[PDB]
Amino acid sequence: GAPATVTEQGEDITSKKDRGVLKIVKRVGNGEETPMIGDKVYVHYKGKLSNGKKFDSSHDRNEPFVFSLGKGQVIKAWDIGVATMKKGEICHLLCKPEYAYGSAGSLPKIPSNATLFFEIELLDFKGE
Ligand code: NA
Ligand code: NA
Repeated sequence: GAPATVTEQGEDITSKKDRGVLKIVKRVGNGEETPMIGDKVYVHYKGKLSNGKKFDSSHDRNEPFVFSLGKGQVIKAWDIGVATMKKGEICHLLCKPEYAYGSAGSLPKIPSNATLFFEIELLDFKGE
């Protein structure tokens, strides 16, 4: 399925080249511009654990998730991954725990040392 495919066929987008964040572009976005550090970014996403369970979805809440890029307001894999996306793009990210919630995990559903899969859509980005 999709998590196996990004694990085996994804692009390492880390600056360390440590396979910690793998990406596949699923829907090509618009133009060539990617967001800037500090921009307000608006995303839709769904997250799955390596056991197949869905742990989160913004679609199910009928509102996007909004954060300031490159500020550590989200897991490192998202600050790195969303910074590579074009407006309108949909991608898959496969995130090792060192770029996600590490040994602590995140209650109630993310265990310690969890590799996470996300589908992310970059809806928009704007500077303040
Ligand atoms: Na595929
Ligand atoms: Na891109």
